[PDB]
Amino acid sequence: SKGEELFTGVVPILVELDGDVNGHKFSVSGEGEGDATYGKLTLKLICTTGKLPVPWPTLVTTLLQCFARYPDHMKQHDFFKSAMPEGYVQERTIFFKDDGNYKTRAEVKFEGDTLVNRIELKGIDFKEDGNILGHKLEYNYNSHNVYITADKQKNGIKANFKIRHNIEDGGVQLADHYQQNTPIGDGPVLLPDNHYLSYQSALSKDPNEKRDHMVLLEFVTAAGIT
Ligand SMILES: [Zn+2]
Repeated sequence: SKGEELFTGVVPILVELDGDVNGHKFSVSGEGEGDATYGKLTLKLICTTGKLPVPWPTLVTTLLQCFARYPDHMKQHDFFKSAMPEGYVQERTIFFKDDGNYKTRAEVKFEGDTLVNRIELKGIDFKEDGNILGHKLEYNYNSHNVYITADKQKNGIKANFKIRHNIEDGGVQLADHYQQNTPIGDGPVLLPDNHYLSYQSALSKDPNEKRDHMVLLEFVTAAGIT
């Protein structure tokens, strides 16, 4: 099982994100582990530049779908593991309704025994007292299904999905996600049948940590084979 063998145990994870939203620069550094057997991802993400100038929930989708649990019946549809260890590029555009947009490029690959995600994020067209730069989003997260389809012509996959962020005063901030993933290698990859990834996301704090940070626990399971 090419790539899948790399994910049979607990894999250490490093995340490094360099961000600029409306000219406000920030870096995020993350450490944790992934246990694909259980679809389990645990990360502690730290803003190393001081105060994060956007809400932590707006970066959850950006901050390792190779840790999704594909049931045994669906192992032929797992593109993300098939691209390893050479890895893949994930690009997203995220449009916040009635606000700005994020454009992200991430390179997901192994460095020795460690799965690394090097991410660059650029945000433009935000309102200074909107929900994002105004910090008006709740520190919580809704379950959602991500529909995956083959992009046969780009030897990869695509996905589009809607995230609803809870606004403090009540109401929801829509974030429309458009995603493409392409392998880094010329190694063969699995191009899947349509399916979805079911996400459950839990956000918390390390009570001992004084820097601006997010503890992220997520469980991701492939489904949607009719
Ligand atoms: Zn088929």
